[PDB]
Amino acid sequence: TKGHIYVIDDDAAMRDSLNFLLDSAGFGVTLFDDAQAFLDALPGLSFGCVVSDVRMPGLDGIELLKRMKAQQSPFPILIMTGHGDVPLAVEAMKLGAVDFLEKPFEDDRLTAMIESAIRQAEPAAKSEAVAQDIAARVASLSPRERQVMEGLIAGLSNKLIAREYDISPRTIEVYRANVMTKMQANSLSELVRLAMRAGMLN
Ligand SMILES: [Mg+2]
Repeated sequence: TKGHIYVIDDDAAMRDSLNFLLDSAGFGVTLFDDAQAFLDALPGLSFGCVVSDVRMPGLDGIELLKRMKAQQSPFPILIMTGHGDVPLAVEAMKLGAVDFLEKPFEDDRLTAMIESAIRQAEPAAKSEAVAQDIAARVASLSPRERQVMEGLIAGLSNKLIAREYDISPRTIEVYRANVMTKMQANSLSELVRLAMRAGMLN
């Protein structure tokens, strides 16, 4: 499939149009006629592009952009607006929507817009996937390796790590080697970067 689209709109006419033009274009589709049906589903939705009514009851463009950011979703979001509501869509753009379409619109404008939005959002998809794995790599260290790693990324030398965590200075190099291989880090430098993505530096 060419991408999956989650459509949110209380107008059955719109849901039916979009389901048609998107299927006839090769995308998968899930329709939500109800705001909390979409929210209830969001934490186990796989990656896809959201196409939402800018004035969905309960979940307008601003409201949706805030809940998507709060749930830290990398799903790109397109906003469907009527001409009178474009000021509202603009506020959704300032909160990170990818684009908006004012109604009526041509189908190929929307499909083009969807392809582009999916292409632009896949780096942050892959990024959050990598942050997931990094967290798993951290979780897998032994408590002594977690100690050495905390030290290294805090900037401590071999001896300061050794007297802070009370470890023979002759074995730091060894827990460091184990940390590096389990973190798949090629240098202190990269180990600290991995730590930052993991949120162990704040
Ligand atoms: Mg509506």
